[PDB]
Amino acid sequence: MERAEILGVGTELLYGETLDTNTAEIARSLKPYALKVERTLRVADEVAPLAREVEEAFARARLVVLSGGLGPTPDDVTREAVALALGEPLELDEAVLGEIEAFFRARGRAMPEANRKQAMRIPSATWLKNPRGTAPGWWVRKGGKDLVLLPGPPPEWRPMWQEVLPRLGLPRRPYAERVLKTWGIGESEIVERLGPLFVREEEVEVGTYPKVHGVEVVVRGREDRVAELAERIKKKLLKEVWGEGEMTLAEAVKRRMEREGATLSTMESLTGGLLGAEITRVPGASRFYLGGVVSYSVGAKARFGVPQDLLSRTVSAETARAMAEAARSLFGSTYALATTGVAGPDPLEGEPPGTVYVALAGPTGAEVRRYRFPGDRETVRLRSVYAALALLVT
Amino acid sequence: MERAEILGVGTELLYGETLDTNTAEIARSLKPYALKVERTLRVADEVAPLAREVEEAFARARLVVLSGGLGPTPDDVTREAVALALGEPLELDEAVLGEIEAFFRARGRAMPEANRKQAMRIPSATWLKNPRGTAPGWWVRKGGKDLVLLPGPPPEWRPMWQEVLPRLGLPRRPYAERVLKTWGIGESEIVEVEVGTYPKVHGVEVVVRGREDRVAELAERIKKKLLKEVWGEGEMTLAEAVKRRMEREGATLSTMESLTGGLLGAEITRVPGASRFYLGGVVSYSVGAKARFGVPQDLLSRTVSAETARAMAEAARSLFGSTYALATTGVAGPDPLEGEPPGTVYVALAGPTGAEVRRYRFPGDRETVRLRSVYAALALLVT
Ligand SMILES: Nc1ncnc2c1ncn2[C@@H]1O[C@H](COP(=O)(O)O)[C@@H](O)[C@H]1O
Ligand code: NA
Repeated sequence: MERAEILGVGTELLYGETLDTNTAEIARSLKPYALKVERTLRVADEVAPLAREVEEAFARARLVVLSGGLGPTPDDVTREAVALALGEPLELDEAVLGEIEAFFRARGRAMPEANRKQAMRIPSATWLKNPRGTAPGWWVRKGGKDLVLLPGPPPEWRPMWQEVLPRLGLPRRPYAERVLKTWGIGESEIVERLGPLFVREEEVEVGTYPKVHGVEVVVRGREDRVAELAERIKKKLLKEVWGEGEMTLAEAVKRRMEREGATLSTMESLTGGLLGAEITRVPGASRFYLGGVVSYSVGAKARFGVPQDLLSRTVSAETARAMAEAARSLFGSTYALATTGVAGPDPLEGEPPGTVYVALAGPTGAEVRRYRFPGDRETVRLRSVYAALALLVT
Repeated sequence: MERAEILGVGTELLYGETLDTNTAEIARSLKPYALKVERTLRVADEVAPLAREVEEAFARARLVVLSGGLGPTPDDVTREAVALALGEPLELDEAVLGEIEAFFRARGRAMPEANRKQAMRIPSATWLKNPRGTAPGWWVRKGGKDLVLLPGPPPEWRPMWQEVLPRLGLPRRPYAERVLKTWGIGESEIVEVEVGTYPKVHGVEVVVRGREDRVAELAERIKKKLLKEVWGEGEMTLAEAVKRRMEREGATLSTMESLTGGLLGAEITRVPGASRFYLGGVVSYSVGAKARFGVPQDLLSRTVSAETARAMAEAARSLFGSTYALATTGVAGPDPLEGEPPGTVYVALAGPTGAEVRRYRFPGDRETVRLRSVYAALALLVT
């Protein structure tokens, strides 16, 4: 399987002064094609290094897609670099220059001399029309290979790319991907439960991505092999998979509440409101979520019903259950979730950072789960939120 | 000027399933040093290609920094690829294994076989300790060059990187950045070494950057020109400004929130030491909850109003007995409410001398309006 190389041009992309979403979007557009994307580059606006990267990319690939640096400034050097990389000279296309002149004239302005540059193409390039911008793109076919220059701005390049992509004659491959979202199982256990199902092959592959909301397992590749291998994987992880594709834990909790005709409330310590924030992120939350309290001080804990006998061990399963039952009674909700524990950086009640209890109380009783989360303060906070949400969708 | 090469490892990065901020962040951290950054890479999780890219980056660079693929799975292959690229074998280090085992034991777990691979290193490598996981990093000093392997999650590598970066012995250059954080004034009106303005949910930042001498002089004159609009600098956040006021006065704080849903309480408590002043809050997300915690009946049908914001602030302050109390109410989106558009927001502060309310009309989607609402509330106390 041959390579596609993707290069976003622009010094600002290197430093994140412009966020490079171009190279990823292009990469995702290549999914239906039997090409391998091994890497993406972001390259500075400098002719020699850029020329070097293009030549190398071209030498190893069936397709090279470049984005950006097609402006009129001295910092816009992509055309020169491609020219240098492929050993062809730039040529003024008088006709294109007229269209560039027209662009400015339509806006009541003479064409700046700088913009003359934008009507240069090498002999191997045909033009790609940009009715949205001054810079027309290129399509270079050479050596049985394709190279495509696109302007930076997405609204300029997206229609251009959509048009030319099916014209390149890239080989197709029926492609699928499956995303499984788990909770409460770490990477190593997934490894063990999967064993040989954790495939890494040219036709299909299985990857894991640990998030604050749990480990995502993605199977991707040939449609046939993805379908059956992802179903096997789902079987092995059945009780820990709470969602697929776009599903979020918040949205999952919402579906359950709506299915049941049930309501929810919360009582939070260490997460400080972040669980309510996350529940209320999804439009339509007011249909089930009655509200909540943040019991950050000892006095607030007492005020909202934590028993006095537990105020010296608020970081406990006992307190967590009491908090959840208290919220349920206080809000009159069908369900209630509680969070208590040690965010970091310091210990609390002699317990170390990451020590977290989450609880759910409902019509048939209450239940508690204990966690020792690694990570800094903000990480521990976030995991606690998802841990609490996970009690409802297990 | 020698090169710095920077690779983020992760197939999910190529596709932007997770957006690569690591390589950019590391690049910015390198500005005070006399190294050239010509390109950055994202590489798929595959040993052969990854080893090729590492071999090539190391050949051409004074410094190579890799971020990602130090988990225990068959899709974590950065250690193997670096070992391949540098021609060295992976060797299990008994001591680090003992630490990994202890890490799991404290969590009440037996150490899984798979994690053993994480205590593996090449002879030329030194460990960079990871008090935040079981994957510690590497620092290879070899032929006068440096290669640093870092874990992927920023909460994890940042402290490792902050710590190792001065130890690398890179040549310095006098570069600096000063960030001035304003509230309640647009870019345009601000308009009226290099200076830039960056609109954020917490207000417009004015960044001055370039040669440290020039940066410091010019940014003091910019701070002069915007004296009354600047609420903080550098790392300062509104929540931390609020914390400094509460501490100075020995005062307390509480909140009652509707549209923000708990995000204001979240943001206040993000800052360590928040429990010295923050007593707690109510998320009054239903009419029943508003009533029960002290909002008058007469106001319950009209939530998008200055009167409601006032009453919530007062209700919270009475409920918790705090010196000050903040409230948020209004329309997050995507739907209008009470004939008011998304982004119509009232924030309130109740304190010893009474209450004040500010109305905003915020652009942005639901999450953006929530966030700006949080900062608008905090800003009542510190602007
Ligand atoms: N790799 C990229 N990803 C996302 N947006 C980009 C990229 N490169 C350029 N842009 C956008 O297009 C603009 C650059 O304009 P130009 O100088 O005409 O390429 C930037 O200001 C961004 O708005
Ligand atoms: Na109990």
